[PDB]
Amino acid sequence: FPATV
Amino acid sequence: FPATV
Amino acid sequence: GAMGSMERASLIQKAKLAEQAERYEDMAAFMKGAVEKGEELSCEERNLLSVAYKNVVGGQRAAWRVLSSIEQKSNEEGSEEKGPEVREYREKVETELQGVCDTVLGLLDSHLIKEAGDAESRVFYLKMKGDYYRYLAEVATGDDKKRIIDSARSAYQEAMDISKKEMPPTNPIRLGLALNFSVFHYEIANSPEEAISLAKTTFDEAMADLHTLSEDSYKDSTLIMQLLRDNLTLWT
Amino acid sequence: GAMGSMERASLIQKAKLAEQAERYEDMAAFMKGAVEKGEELSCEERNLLSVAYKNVVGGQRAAWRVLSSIEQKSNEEGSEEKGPEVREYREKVETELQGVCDTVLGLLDSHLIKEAGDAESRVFYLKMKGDYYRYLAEVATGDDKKRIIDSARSAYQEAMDISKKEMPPTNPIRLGLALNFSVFHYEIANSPEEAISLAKTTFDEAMADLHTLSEDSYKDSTLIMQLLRDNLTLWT
Ligand SMILES: *CC(=O)NCC1CCN(C(=O)C(C)(C)Oc2ccc(Cl)cc2)CC1
Ligand SMILES: *CC(=O)NCC1CCN(C(=O)C(C)(C)Oc2ccc(Cl)cc2)CC1
Ligand SMILES: [Mg+2]
Ligand SMILES: [Mg+2]
Ligand SMILES: [Mg+2]
Ligand SMILES: [Mg+2]
Ligand SMILES: [Mg+2]
Ligand SMILES: [Mg+2]
Repeated sequence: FPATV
Repeated sequence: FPATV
Repeated sequence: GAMGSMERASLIQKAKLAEQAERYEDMAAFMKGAVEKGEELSCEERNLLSVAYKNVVGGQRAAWRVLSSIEQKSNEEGSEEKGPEVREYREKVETELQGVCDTVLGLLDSHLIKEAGDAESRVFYLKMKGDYYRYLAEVATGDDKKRIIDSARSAYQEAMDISKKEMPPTNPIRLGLALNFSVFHYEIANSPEEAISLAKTTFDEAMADLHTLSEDSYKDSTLIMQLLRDNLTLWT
Repeated sequence: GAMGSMERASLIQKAKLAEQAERYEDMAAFMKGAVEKGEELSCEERNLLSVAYKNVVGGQRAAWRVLSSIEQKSNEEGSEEKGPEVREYREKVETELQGVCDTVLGLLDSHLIKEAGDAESRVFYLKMKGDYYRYLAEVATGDDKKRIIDSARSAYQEAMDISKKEMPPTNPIRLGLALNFSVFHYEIANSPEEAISLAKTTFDEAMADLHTLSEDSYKDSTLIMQLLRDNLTLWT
């Protein structure tokens, strides 16, 4: 899964 | 803290 | 609201304690109570709100993915019929997740966004609106899936437009917004080229403005820039 | 009970799914529903029950300790008065913890223990009874603290007596019971010598019986023996 903030 | 199961 | 009798300051204090204790459900409930007092939130308070719900929904999303994977396998050829239980339990978790998303969207609509005039607050809330519609999109399979996706897109786009006009390219809210909208493109909108373009342009424009920053601001910006790079590495 | 309309088998199935998803509150609720069907639990089912509540209460205990530490610091000389919020929130978490303990004790009393005739089931449940009174003891500060402690001791002692008569010294339930009763002595009963004696004797008697075991049984026993050794190392 890609990074989110 | 000591181990418990 | 069960928090209606507690002081705003006490709710904030307890949200901070709950964070220290990793009691994110409690933290979220306290912050919901604080919002419902009706006063605008400071920067610190906005962060408490976002941290709390991010942790709550993050756990729900992880569980939903476990359960959806099991369900998927159950529907492969040669899988033994095990009855309705996997679907029912995935539905339960899904409904609770949607409920959390609706609660957050409700707070933003009543009335956080409309009272947020400064760019930093308005962009922060609109990013959240995009994020929680994105989480709704992740589990959407029906007639409204398109409209949910468009709701996410529209919120992100308004945030982007304001952030480009009003904030420097190294601003951590602007960076984190771009990071997440890029993921929206890749994972939700089936637009990997758009995702990659966005992450690259955002990274490069931030790089060029790093020279203007203090050591502390530099740390904050470069941390998010590394997340953009991590995604780009994943996608290329 | 909200689980009253769900099949026993469906509750068990869902407890297993909840475990896979790390949804321990759900897992515990499903297992509570299963117990309340009124049938005895198999070994696998007893383990689902114990895993679920151990995880739930384990999280509550960790949070309670964070909050109690903060509260302790607030009551040191030179600490600024911050109002009732830390005490109130520690109380909230404490009450929820006590509630979970009371729920588990309730299940054991109605009617798991009285229907458990085989040594392995009766010892398993009595160990749980000791453990959940121990958790109550950890937060007890009042008039009943002695009686809570004695309740834990009495349950552990009955379990010990049965386990010594009826199970081999390498039996993992017997080992885990001894491990926990040893911790009860050290941490609750202010009896570190008793704790150390118990852990040592249990370890040595298990060592001597390892030769009788299959490779698989050997793995299970030696794992718990290592926990006894770890405690002894901590305490000496
Ligand atoms: C009120 C305010 O300015 N909040 C934003 C800050 C930005 C930096 N924060 C972070 O934790 C990191 C992960 C470095 O970056 C973020 C987090 C959250 C968002 Cl929305 C953007 C960037 C603390 C909150
Ligand atoms: C029904 C039954 O026999 N349950 C007990 C087993 C013993 C081994 N288990 C374990 O996970 C380890 C940690 C190795 O040891 C334990 C766990 C729990 C207890 Cl109460 C004692 C020992 C699986 C359950
Ligand atoms: Mg007031
Ligand atoms: Mg649904
Ligand atoms: Mg562009
Ligand atoms: Mg039936
Ligand atoms: Mg109390
Ligand atoms: Mg002895």
